Amino acid sequence: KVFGRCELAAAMKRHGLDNYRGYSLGNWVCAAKFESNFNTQATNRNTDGSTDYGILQINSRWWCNDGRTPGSRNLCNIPCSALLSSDITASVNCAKKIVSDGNGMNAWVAWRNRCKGTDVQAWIRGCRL
Amino acid sequence: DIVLTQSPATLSVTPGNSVSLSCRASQSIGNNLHWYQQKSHESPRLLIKYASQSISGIPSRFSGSGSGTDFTLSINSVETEDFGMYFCQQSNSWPYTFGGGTKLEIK
Amino acid sequence: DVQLQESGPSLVKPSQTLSLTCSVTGDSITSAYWSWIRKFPGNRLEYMGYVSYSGSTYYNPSLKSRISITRDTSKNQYYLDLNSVTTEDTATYYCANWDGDYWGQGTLVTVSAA
Repeated sequence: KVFGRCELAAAMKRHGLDNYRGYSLGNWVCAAKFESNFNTQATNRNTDGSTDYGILQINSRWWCNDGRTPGSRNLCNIPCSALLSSDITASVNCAKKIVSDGNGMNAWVAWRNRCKGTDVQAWIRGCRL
Repeated sequence: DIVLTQSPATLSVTPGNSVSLSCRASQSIGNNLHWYQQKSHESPRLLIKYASQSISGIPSRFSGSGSGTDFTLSINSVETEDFGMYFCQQSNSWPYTFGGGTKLEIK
Repeated sequence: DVQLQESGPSLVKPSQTLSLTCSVTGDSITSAYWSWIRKFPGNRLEYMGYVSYSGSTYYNPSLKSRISITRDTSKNQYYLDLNSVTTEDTATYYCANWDGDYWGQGTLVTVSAA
């Protein structure tokens, strides 16, 4: 599914990401725009042997299990395939777990280079949510 | 901190009726409200996550709804295995907090 | 499958440090998210803190910095250290994973001048 911006904003807000552990809404929308261009089916093979799945590019070394990555820890107890869905629920549930660590949103490299220090609330402006 | 208030504090029910327990949050916490059951001489057991998400292995008669500040947990026809304490908790902010609990008892 | 278990003293003197251990079987404690919760007499539950994947920790400010949570990768246990206890620390302590789906059984720790 490739989500619209406003459409992603209102979905994420239904899924409880506005102000979750200190990150405002715009953070999440911006992250998804640079991490996967709002495409729920996006996948990226990493050089280390891991793959990044879905709209928030969740990594198979640490968070989900794709059955093909060496020191796989599966910290979100979920097959990676579950994050390639139009329903964002499992992606959000895992993302909520990832950000509850002291690194916060810094786990997401695109958000880190393109979102942190930017007016991230621009991403939810001009939307009915 | 986010204070979570539960009502009623006590609820008596004859097995087979339906019941719903509230949990109100002092601030909006989105969908970040979970529910637990605690029977006597036992550990709390996760029933519902993220306001309405079902959890594998727990009876389907339990269900939750709400968002923002108002959440409810419903029990379709209380079975006698259901009596005990019910607690809600939020994970939106740090410190995580629990509500005061509701006691569910045979009438 | 995951199994958790608390252990330690059931009786402590005021002002000492209460130390608790949680043994995990069925999964490496390394990297995972682990917590401690307590239930006071009168059913109040207090979330005490958690350790996470990077090793960062989050502690309830109600504990005013007398808490430490620590893990030892080789024995596959993680710990609770609570300094200067008082009678207000009397309670049932539980160990549990962050997700809330595996809890240990609990351990009553009473703080008394004895």
